[PDB]
Amino acid sequence: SDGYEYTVGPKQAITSEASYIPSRIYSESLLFKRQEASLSAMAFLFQEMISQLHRTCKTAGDFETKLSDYGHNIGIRLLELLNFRASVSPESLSNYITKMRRRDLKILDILQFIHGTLWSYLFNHVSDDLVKSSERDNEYMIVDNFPTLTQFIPGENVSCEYFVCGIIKGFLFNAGFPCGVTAHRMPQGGHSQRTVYLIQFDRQVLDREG
Amino acid sequence: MNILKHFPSYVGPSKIRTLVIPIGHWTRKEFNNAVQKLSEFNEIHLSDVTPIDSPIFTPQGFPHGKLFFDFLTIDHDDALELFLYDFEPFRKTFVIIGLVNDYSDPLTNLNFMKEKYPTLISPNLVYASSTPTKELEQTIDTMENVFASSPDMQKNIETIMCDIARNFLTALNSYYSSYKHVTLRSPGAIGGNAVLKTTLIRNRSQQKSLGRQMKILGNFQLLAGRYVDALNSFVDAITTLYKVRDYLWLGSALDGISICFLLLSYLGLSYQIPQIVSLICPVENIDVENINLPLLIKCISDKVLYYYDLSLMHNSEYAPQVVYCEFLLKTLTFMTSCYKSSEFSKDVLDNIVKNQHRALSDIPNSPMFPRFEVYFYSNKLFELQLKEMQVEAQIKIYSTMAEVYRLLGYKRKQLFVLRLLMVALLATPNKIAWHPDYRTLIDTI
Amino acid sequence: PQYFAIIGKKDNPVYEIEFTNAENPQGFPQDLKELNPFILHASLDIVEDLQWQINTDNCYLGKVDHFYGLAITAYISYSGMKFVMIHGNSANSSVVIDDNNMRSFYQEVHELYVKTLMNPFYKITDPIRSPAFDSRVRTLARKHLS
Amino acid sequence: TLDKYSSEEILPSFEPVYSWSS
Repeated sequence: SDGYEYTVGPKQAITSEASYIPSRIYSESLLFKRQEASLSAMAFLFQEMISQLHRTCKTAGDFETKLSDYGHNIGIRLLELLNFRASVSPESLSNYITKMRRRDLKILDILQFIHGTLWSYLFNHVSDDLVKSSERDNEYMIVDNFPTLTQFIPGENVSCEYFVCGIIKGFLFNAGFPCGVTAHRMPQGGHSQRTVYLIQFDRQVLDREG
Repeated sequence: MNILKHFPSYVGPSKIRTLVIPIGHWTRKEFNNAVQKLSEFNEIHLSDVTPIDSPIFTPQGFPHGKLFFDFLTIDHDDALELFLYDFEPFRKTFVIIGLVNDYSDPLTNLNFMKEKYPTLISPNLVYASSTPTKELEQTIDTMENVFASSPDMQKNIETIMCDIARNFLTALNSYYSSYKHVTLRSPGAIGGNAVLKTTLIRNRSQQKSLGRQMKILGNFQLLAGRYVDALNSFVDAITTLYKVRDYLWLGSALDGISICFLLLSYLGLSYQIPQIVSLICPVENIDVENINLPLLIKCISDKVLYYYDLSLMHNSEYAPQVVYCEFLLKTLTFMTSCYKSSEFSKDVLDNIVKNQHRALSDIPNSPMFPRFEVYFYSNKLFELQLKEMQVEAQIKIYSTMAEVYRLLGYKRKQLFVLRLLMVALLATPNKIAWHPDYRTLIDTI
Repeated sequence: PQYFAIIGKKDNPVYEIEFTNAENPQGFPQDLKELNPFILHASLDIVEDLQWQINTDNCYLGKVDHFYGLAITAYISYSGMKFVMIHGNSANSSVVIDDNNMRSFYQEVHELYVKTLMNPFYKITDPIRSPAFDSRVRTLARKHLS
Repeated sequence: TLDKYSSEEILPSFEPVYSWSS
């Protein structure tokens, strides 16, 4: 039992100790093991999650906030090994890469990153038509013509789709961009299951970028 | 009043240090208010004092000039600074101000005042008493070293501060007249093994004495108020003292001619840079308007630091740690003052000369010194052994570096240096009296 | 000796450890031992200063800060996690950092941190309490540091 | 309190308000 123990403080680790207590989470690699499962299992897990969330919540705002919190953690986890895992240039894979991927620090590099690799990794296809409303000060948005997780939810209301909103919010929040991500339905173009994730940045980010 | 809130200006040697003491029956808050309100008329023009007989220090020979003052209340201990007075005379207090409210006899009060402070040049005191006796009115009127004012210093402060100027200027003239014949030993020669030799943790005689004499003459001219004459003395004092291959005093001469430019710009006078300073310091002769001033002064300060560093291997003609560290702080404060404006306008010059911050202004783009050069320079303070000097000076470095980091927006480094300040303050054999500055310090931490 | 710490966005350490050279198994003698968290706290400000700046790599910053013979190197992950190391001499030297070794060490420790973060029960605020994590970090220090 | 008491004491005459050395 020599794991940090922050109350005591730093411990003296002499540089002659190679005794190794396998953990089953550190030994296993994370390269990109393809284990694609059926969409039905995801849909049933999703709908049971929302069903359990109905009984606990009281109002629409609380429901949306709790769903966004559910997706927030998935964003926390996905940021690191979508930025890091893309650095592999064709045991541990840390000593397979000569140059870490240049971490984004601009207003639109992260949004391009989410448009390109995160959405493709999540739903097996690049997202469509990342745009920004260039009128007020900043209204950046990601639009999907046919969302995957919430395709089975009936009705014209968008409340069950805040899961991916929370994912995006957590992603940008760790990346250094607080947001007010929220979803809207914009049926246009003959699809009519068209959803727009409006993203609104904080004044701090606007001051930092300029 | 504040004790641990030092922030030396680049024009500090031009300031005239004055001690102020609570004569009589004062109280802490009232005396603090009185001295604080008194420290608002330290910008007295030279065109209102009556002329003095001699021509060297005559006010009526330069209509411009400001003749600054520096009101300090803490009496720094002597017997260690005494050695480094021949090196440069802008250390010793030149005047004491007595703020007396007791209706006491001025003659005996002044006599005991000079008895307790015998090494001073000109003592004088102001009666901040509410309507003294008319019999005492004539007694104060007949004597020049005594003045009268209303409570909290608002009756005739302008005339009092006009008269004090001439009052100590004649005494400074007498001091320099008695002082011009001295051989001017280096501070290491005087003090011997008594002053730290700036431990880092990183016709040869008369031609030298003549240059040193001219250097101190110019320094006294700068102190009095004659600026163009001070520069015209420093040109000779620096060229002759650079020919003779002397490094320690040449650093201070180059220092003084660097300070002259600040005040010459402050008055707003056109002046040509001398040839020799351009030779011994690259521009990287010419009117000041056609050459960038702050970068020139940075280069001059770098050359001064170069000469100071080059003057360490000598056994008895070394730069004391005190002068080295205070010059580092001085140029650091100059850097921080420069890093608040898009250009070197009059606002930054007034701010640095008059000791006023107005902190947390809107940051411009592309400042004079970017916010990495300033940090790199400030890091040089740790390069020398801080934990050997007296605590009185030791807290100065930590306090002013805390102020520097606060201005730069480096709050975490401010915490670090303030923690160092508290560690130094705790570790001292001599006990210390309570003061609200410690309260404010702990609150800030 | 070496002093290593992993700090989150709220300026709190989720992991801390100190390494020695095995001929002087005492660490920093008594004073730098007390001063280490404060100097690392000070250097975090410079690390944050370099966090958002253009100009290749930008996750590994190399030598960023200096003190009394102490070299300070910083590495920054994608989630704002700051990896900070303080290198100390063997009681007399001018410490020079090995660029490739420090880079590789930070890369592997970032691998460890990300695969620590992945499990459901971990939270960003909580510290990395695990014997396996400490064991693999210290044998990694043997492998790469010296 | 200590502030409210030391803020109206009578300073000794003929001495500086504060001293550093012993």
